[PDB]
Amino acid sequence: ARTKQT
Amino acid sequence: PVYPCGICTNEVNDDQDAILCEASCQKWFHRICTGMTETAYGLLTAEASAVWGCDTCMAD
Amino acid sequence: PVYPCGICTNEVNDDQDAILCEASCQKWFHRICTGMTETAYGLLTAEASAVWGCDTCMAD
Ligand SMILES: [Zn+2]
Ligand SMILES: [Zn+2]
Ligand SMILES: [Zn+2]
Ligand SMILES: [Zn+2]
Repeated sequence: ARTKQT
Repeated sequence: PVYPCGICTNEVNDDQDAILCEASCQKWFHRICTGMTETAYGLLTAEASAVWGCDTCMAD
Repeated sequence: PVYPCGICTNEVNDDQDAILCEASCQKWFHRICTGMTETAYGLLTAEASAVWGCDTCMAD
């Protein structure tokens, strides 16, 4: 799942 | 304004926990706004095979 | 009816952790065959908002 944690 | 949270409508920054609704609407939702625990969030970030959808899109 | 695991082609029974590819193909996969951990599995099967896709369907 695409999250801001990057 | 640029990345409005699908729930609170406030800005979704880079230093905030947020998750994109890849299920349909393609909008960002603050983790806290969706009522998601930090534990669930971390696992979702870890699982490349998982796709998340907001309550609005999932109820469709 | 029988549900062959999408990876090992073996039967998926009630006493086995199994996950459905809701992303597309809709085949059942033994948790063990996918290489998914119990923790990731627990989150996915409990959370309806988070849907899983097998390697084939994810690669489109
Ligand atoms: Zn928000
Ligand atoms: Zn949505
Ligand atoms: Zn199997
Ligand atoms: Zn599949």
